[PDB]
Amino acid sequence: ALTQPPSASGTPGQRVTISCSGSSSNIGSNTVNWYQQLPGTAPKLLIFINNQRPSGVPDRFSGSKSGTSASLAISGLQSEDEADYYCTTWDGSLNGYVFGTRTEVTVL
Amino acid sequence: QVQLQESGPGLVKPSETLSLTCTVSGDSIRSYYWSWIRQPPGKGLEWIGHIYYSGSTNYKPSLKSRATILVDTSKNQFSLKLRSVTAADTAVYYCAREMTGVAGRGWDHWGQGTLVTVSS
Amino acid sequence: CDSQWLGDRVITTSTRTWALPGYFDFNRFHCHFSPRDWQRLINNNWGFRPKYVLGSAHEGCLPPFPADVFMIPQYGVPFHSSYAHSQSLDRLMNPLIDQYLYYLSKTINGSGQNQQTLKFSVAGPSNMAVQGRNYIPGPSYRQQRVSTTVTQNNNSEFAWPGASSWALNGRNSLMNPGPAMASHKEGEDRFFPLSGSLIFGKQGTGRDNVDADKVMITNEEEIKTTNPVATESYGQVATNHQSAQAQAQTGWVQNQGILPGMVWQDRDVYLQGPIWAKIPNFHPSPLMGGFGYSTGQVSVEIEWELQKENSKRWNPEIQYTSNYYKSNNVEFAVNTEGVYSEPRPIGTRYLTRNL
Amino acid sequence: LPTYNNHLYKQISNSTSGGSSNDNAYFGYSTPWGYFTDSDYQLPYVLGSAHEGMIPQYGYLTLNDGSQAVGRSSFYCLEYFPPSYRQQRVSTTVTQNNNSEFAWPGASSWALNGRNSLMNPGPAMPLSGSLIFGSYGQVATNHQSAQAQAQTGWVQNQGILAKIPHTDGNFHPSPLMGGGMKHPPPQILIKNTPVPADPPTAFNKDKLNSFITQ
Amino acid sequence: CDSQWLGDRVITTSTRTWALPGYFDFNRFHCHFSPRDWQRLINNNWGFRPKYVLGSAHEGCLPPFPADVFMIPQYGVPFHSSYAHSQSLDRLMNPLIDQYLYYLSKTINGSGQNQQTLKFSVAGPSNMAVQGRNYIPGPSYRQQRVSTTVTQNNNSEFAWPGASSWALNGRNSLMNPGPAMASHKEGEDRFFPLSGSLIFGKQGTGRDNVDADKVMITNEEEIKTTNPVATESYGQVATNHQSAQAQAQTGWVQNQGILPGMVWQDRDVYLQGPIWAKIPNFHPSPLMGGFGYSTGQVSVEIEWELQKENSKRWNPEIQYTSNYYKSNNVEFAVNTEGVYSEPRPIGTRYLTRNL
Amino acid sequence: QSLDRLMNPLIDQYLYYLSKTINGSGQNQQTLKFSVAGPSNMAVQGRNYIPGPSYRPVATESYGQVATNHQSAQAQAQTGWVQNQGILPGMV
Amino acid sequence: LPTYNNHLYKQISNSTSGGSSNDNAYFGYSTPWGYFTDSDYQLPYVLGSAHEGMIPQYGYLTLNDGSQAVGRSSFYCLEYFPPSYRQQRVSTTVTQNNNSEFAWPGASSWALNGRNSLMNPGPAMPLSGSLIFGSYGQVATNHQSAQAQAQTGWVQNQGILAKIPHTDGNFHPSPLMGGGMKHPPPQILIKNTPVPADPPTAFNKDKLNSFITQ
Amino acid sequence: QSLDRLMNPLIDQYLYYLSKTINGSGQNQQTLKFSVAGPSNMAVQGRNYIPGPSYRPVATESYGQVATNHQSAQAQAQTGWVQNQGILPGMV
Repeated sequence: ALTQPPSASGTPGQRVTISCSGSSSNIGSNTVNWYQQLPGTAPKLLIFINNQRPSGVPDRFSGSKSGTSASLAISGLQSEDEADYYCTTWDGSLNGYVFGTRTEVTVL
Repeated sequence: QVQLQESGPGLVKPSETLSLTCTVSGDSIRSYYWSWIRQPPGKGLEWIGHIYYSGSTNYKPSLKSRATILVDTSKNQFSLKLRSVTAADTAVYYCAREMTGVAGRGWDHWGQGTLVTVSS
Repeated sequence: CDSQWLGDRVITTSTRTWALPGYFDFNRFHCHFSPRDWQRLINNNWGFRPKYVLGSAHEGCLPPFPADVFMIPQYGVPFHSSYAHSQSLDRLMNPLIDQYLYYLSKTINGSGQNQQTLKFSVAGPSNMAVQGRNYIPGPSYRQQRVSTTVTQNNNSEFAWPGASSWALNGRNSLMNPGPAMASHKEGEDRFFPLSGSLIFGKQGTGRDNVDADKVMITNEEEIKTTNPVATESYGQVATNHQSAQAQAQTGWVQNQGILPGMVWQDRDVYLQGPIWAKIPNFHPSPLMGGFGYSTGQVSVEIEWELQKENSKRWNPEIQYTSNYYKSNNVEFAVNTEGVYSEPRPIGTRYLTRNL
Repeated sequence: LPTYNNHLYKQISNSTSGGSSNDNAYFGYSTPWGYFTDSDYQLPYVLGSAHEGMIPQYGYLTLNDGSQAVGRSSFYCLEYFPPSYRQQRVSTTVTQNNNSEFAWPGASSWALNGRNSLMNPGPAMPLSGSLIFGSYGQVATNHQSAQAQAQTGWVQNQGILAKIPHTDGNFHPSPLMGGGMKHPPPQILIKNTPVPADPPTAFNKDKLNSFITQ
Repeated sequence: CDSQWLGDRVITTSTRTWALPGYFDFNRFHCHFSPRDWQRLINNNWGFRPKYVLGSAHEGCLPPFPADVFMIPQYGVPFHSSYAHSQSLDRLMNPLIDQYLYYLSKTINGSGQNQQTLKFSVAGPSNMAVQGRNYIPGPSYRQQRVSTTVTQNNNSEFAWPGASSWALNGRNSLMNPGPAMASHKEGEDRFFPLSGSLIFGKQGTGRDNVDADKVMITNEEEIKTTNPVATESYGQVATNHQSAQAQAQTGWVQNQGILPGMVWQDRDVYLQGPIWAKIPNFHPSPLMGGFGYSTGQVSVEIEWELQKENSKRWNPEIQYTSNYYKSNNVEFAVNTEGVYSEPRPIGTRYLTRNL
Repeated sequence: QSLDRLMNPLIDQYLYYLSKTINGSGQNQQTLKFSVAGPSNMAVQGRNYIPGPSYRPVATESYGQVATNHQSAQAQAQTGWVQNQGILPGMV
Repeated sequence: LPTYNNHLYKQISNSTSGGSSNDNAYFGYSTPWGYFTDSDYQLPYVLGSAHEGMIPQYGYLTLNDGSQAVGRSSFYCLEYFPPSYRQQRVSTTVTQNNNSEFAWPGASSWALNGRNSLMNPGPAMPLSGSLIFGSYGQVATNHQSAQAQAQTGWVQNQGILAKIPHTDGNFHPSPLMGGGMKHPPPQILIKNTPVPADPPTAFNKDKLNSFITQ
Repeated sequence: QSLDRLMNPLIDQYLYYLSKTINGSGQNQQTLKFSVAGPSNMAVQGRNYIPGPSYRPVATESYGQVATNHQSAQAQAQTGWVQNQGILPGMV
């Protein structure tokens, strides 16, 4: 798995940072990408290939990767952003995908 | 347009083989990897494995020898089969498509997912 | 436009409408064959054959759909095999019977000092690797192996640097497609030779830096029975002379030319593929496959000779079929906006023969 | 001419042989027939493999994967008819030979579809080179210059400068073990027509497994 | 034994060894055709035809595999269509044009009292179901619907009680297979008429009370375009007179006899199925399909007339093919024990025709 | 002869029919069992031809029964009587 | 004779009109042709449907599931050529008729593959009974006896006691709207051969979409 | 004319080649990219015929390079030099 904080939270408008970490053979090599899963439905793709993102996704969501740690960035937090978040990456050692533990976002 | 739908028996007796099929509609399965990812209720996600439209197959290492994935290009449908199931296998199984025709970089589209319960 | 099917002959008539702002090039198959006709061909027949800038596989050929109006570009034989061997070159033996020949089984009696010995054994069903064979697979010139699982691939720009090339008078030319070779080993689909196989673009594909899903990569896998794998070494050689002092030493054959006793299959032809090429030699068969303002109408007619399938095979063949599932639009037809498209590259090898 | 397989066609694989190993993997069938004539060469042609032969049994290999059959495999019911590549040098003087097992490791081979096949007898020119019964030169490797000496290197392999298999191409079709025809002498197949023993006295749909030895 | 494919005719020859402790029955197709020959027939042709207890579909017929020796049992025409329509009886219209006919669109101007009114509209592409048609689907005699997922069936023994049947002189005869009706609606592959479909045993299946995986259930889905579904009511009829005092009422048609203007497809034939039957009438074509101690050798030779495929269809057809996947053993071939087996029932309906 | 007896009394059919829908009494006993149509049970054999039309074959009786509904876990199988029957292919 | 679809074949379907009705779902193609001849009856025959017809456009329907296309569907490029069933009664005096909407609800309809189709005009004998321009009897239902009176019941439907579709069987093929042949008069197809506008001087690979009105 | 230049200089081939394998900026992540082989780049076009054998085509030079090993995330793609080349189908 990929060590990821259990939950992050903030009032609306504040920048929230989720960061997951892994081994060099894991996230250090290859790349990361972020899925957002609303309760009761399938996951949805926020950020992919570290810093890029899909057209449907809003501008505020942001991604980054540094060394063996990558981080998702949400600017201007909103109530719609309360959901579960996973970071996913390939793993050269396992020769497959690895999912980071889910992180919950709660608006205060 | 690509639409993914999983179908399979909602209930499976312990130590019986589990069987699921995913029928993609609207678009062909050609030139794209396809993967099963699993989620237990209220728990994180596991990646089962994926298959390439021509039949090349890759699995999660711990989960080999209990699992098999087939592809039928004629019916444009795509299958998972899992054996010796236990209560640990009760989960929601998703059918997803690998991104931009290349394996190893996320999943573009996602099936609705189906719940499978192992009980008697 | 139409087709007539008479016995061992086929008459393909193709009429198009053109506009000139020059030459005509009909050298691609889908000019002369509808998909149904092409299917009707490759499923029932073991072979066929018809009765300077063209051979460069350029654009400007008549459109596959007859209702397409197109633009004229500016100017600047044996039966093709359409079958897959049902036997592999190395397995031609009878599995039930020993050969009267012998091979060298043992050079030692075990661990110890001065264990030198010679033992021989019969070549038979037990060990089939060693049996003497009258024929050998054809030549090979190795291609680099690229994976469509990209994390697998090395993280370095090896696109031009690692590609097999031939240099002529100081200019370097990539080897494409090269000698006809099996695309990949059995069970390994995800890999593909760098310049080894023909790559067609899908309908509506961008000119540059397109992704993998926008192109169609053919594979020659059918010929893996008589032809070496394009990404593997043809075999090993002895590089020295053994002695009590020196161990045996071997080396990999990265390229191997013709030898007496080599048999091979040529590269396949496709509905999108070119038909003929002008010979400028050895084995003239072209490496890309096949055989060696104003406006108006243009028609073209070609007679094709066929070789019928005589097989006694009991079980049913692998046949080429149309996919059957609910989809947005019919393959090999027009979308709502009226664009014709060819979703899958189609080969010629389905029916089988003995080796 | 005995009766083989009790008048049965039976598939065989390396698995039926104990499982064997990768280069020795095979799949195919064993037939009741020993060796009408096949004058169209529609059957697998096993005569050019230098097998023995009492009348031997007939049987043929097809395509496989491991011990399993691919869907392209063929099955035939007979009833349904009416320049050098260097070899390692083995000396007959034992002590001159090295004290290590180089019989298979040092042998020159060619690989096809992931299977390694020893090169035997090979081209006409030695471990595997010659039948058994019961370099090419040097080349310039670089440019000479003031600084760089002229360098050379050995040439281990070099190319040109018994039924013939049916293929798009071949060169010098003469077989490597000597003897080469697109239409060799045809095969000739024979078996004893099975005569069943006394059937049961009430009808039964199963095929008859009871036969008179013969 | 062999088959000669000559032009528009086919000649089959089968030779079998027998033992007699009686009569000969060759009436099943796989006697005269090998799977490959059967494939070759059904993919390329729109029709074929040949050139008293036999018609009861009994056992004791010549073995499907020529090397089997069989005990002899004790004693006690138009082309058969082999295609699936590419159109359905209700879609024959042009989608782009209005009919000149009118239908009744509105019987009330809206909610209220004394709102009776009559409005008429053009039958056209917008509302397709209401257009006038010259032909109607064929007759139906409803079958009970059984599911292959057992949890979808109620916990009662309705196998004999719920089955459709006919009675002759005080004896009930189960209706089997019955009139030709589509097996199931689209999207439902797990339902089958209780007695409306032919069911074959897999190799080695036990005589009494076998599980559903031991048998092979044929489906008649191809003929749905022209025939009512076996498990659905043929339609609704007006059961009364409407009035200001009474609502219009309708009822379901469970059985339907021939009406002028019905068209239908007969039942398909299978590799395992019967060939001919003796006529003891209307449309004599039999319901199970087809056309209306000592030892020794038996050989039989049938001449078949063929009907070639004339279609101008552009896109490729559905064909019968052998899947290219690694299995433990080949389909339609013996296993290690020497047992010939037939994996699936092969119906002859792959090619299509306009309706 | 009679229309339903044209079979060989000595020989089975290679066809199958649905013998059992349940293992036995209880809850959740659904199963599917098939059996060979044979001389043991004549009535279930498949027949190529059916008796001719009837308008109330004996004129004082019903032609036969038909299924009136889709069975399911909730609903039992229900049949009804045919008083009149038009022509069908295979009638005599 | 105009120029349809700007010289294009174009897919049309149920959803292209908005769809949403299962009984009205369709799939097919629209052609540039209006209506060479088809003397082999190879194209879908659309004439017998009583359509209108200036020359109308040609288009046809094929198999569908909802608005999508099943594998068995067909596409044709034309360039590639050189007893009663009771009807509900409706009185023309509005008051006599029941004050409810029974136009679709009370119409006699037959179902084919889960699509209900109005029976129109229906057998020759009426809500849907006759063209619009711009019981059978009783039967004994039981056995009479001492205790059981004779019971009877009505007969709503009764069976027997333009191009003809190509099928294994039909009865009295005469079309139901009156007038029916297995080889009717052939269809006649016509279009204006497209004349393109001036092309770009530089070579282009895409097809030419620029044309002259005509 | 020279062997490699037999093409039409004005027109693209409809074949594709592998133009780029590392699309990313800085990280330079491994990606697959393809491009139409055309007058812009003539070195990469697929050719029907190849130059005849060479034993050290200029005899003072190497006939070309071939790939020595399988690339992998760990290993670089490595090419050797062809000093001598026998006959191959399509040589002239």
